[PDB]
Amino acid sequence: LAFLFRGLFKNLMKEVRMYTQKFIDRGKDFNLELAIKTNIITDGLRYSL
DNA sequence: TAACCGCCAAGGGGATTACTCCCTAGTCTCCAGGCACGTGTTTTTTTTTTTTTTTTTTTTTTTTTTTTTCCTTTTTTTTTTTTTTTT
Repeated sequence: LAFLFRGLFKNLMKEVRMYTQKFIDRGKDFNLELAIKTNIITDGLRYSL
């Protein structure tokens, strides 16, 4: 479960980086609650279990 | 201290004259090795076919039967409608 947490945390950081990179090039700010997709870790753990 | 010079003495052999003789210069005449020409048979090069190991590819993995579980996409870009602001 630690290894799955590593993989899902890396995927979550990649998605957060993608979101803030596509919302940083226009000069505007971003929302931290809208930045994190909460379904990724829960969906991955549910599928792998 | 003996080179050098002067003086004297002795002898040895190269120069000279003559006689001889014998070996080569010259001239035919026969014939045979020396040389010009042709070429070879080994030597190197090139192909040719095989050999031998390595590497890669491909195919395979006893049969029958009965229950669940999860999934049978998903984000990402483009479009299209809606709403708000301005003159």
